[PDB]
Amino acid sequence: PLMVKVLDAVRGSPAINVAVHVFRKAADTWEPFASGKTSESGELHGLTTEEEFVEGIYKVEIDTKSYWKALGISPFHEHAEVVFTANDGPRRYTIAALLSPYSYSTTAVVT
Amino acid sequence: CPLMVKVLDAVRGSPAINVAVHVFRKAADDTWEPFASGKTSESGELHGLTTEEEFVEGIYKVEIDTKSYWKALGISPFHEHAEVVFTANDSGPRRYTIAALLSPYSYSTTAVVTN
Amino acid sequence: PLMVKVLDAVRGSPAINVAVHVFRKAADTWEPFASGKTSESGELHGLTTEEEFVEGIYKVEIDTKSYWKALGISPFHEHAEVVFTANDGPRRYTIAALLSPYSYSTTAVVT
Amino acid sequence: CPLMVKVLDAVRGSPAINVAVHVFRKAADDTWEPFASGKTSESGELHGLTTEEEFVEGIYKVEIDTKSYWKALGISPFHEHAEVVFTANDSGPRRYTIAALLSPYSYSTTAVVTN
Ligand SMILES: NS(=O)(=O)c1cc(Cl)cc(Cl)c1
Repeated sequence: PLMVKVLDAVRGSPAINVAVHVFRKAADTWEPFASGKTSESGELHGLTTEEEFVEGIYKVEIDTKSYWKALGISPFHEHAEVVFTANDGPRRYTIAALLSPYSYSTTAVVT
Repeated sequence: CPLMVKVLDAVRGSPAINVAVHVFRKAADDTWEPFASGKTSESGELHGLTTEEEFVEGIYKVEIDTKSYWKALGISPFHEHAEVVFTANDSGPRRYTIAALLSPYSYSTTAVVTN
Repeated sequence: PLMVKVLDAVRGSPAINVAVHVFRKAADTWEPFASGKTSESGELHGLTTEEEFVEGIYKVEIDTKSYWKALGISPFHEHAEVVFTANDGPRRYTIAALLSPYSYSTTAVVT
Repeated sequence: CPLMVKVLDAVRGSPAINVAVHVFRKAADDTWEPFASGKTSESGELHGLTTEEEFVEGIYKVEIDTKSYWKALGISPFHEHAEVVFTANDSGPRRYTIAALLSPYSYSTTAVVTN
């Protein structure tokens, strides 16, 4: 139900081994929910299941700064954060992020 | 200024007017402290948020209230807000323009950093 | 060897049934090379084969204006045109385009 | 203004200076006629391309020479150029800002259209 895809606009490639953390807003604060690293294809699958991914407000933090640091390029952002309300009925969500050192774009494909 | 925010609407091809913007700075105890806030003008710009003296080195968060913007135009957007988080003035004072381009299910943000 | 993917930033969906034309620069002008329409997944595959897709300068024209017109939204651009030199050795190219009425982004994933 | 072009570099977070820009207008016989050209200033802006009288209704093409820009910085970029093609002044005179954000394998272009 939730997929994250990250691309690198400097090299024209998937952004591989980018750490991604997902959080859910608690009744009070952000509670950790899921995490992983992007694959060779810049994709992270399997973050959650249909049963666990209930309506709520979620945050996806993509660790863009470590990615750029590993390539030797000075970035602007600490990370890219995408915050969205889910399921306002169940859908598949692809959160896609296109990364440059001083700029990022994020889009949601909801199907 | 040292810090300007510019917001554009990619559906209308126009500046995004009356968009709330909240700026926070990370404290010594790792909390986010309110730093400044404002709303974008008829030109999509928000000037005047801070001064060179108050805008010290730190990690800053700029949160643009894109959801209220879309909802007032009748759109239910995907994102709650657009948030940009960055280290400022680490190599000395700079001037920063934070630009965001908004669509209902996408946004882009760019920084222009000058001397 | 060449894939085109198109997304709709207004609806957060694949951009379906978008006409795509591909051209190669001739020794003189743009010569038509391939075309098709994006699928339900916003993808267009099968434009060309490894043997036909030689080094050269190619143009991909995506008919964004008809897409927006079909949805009842007034667009700015006539089309989105991506022009690139290929194979400067053989690679798989994904040309991705994210569409809004007054803005588009295009990226190349070369693998 | 009636026509301005702005170009930013997403690798450096800075305006894209000395970028060649060529503007064409589609003729009655369906050819592209040269209309105006210029290069971006130290602020990434190109002003002065045309006047209200000469900028009639038509289909215009703005071609930004992004490849020469990247190559002068030592980068072999994906795109030959960024080209924006649009109908202008169909509902009366407007002012157009064509903004492009450049990376080596990506670019975005946006239009701000005002009265
Ligand atoms: N960031 S993007 O719109 O260019 C994009 C989105 C998806 Cl889901 C796939 C690809 Cl290959 C590219």
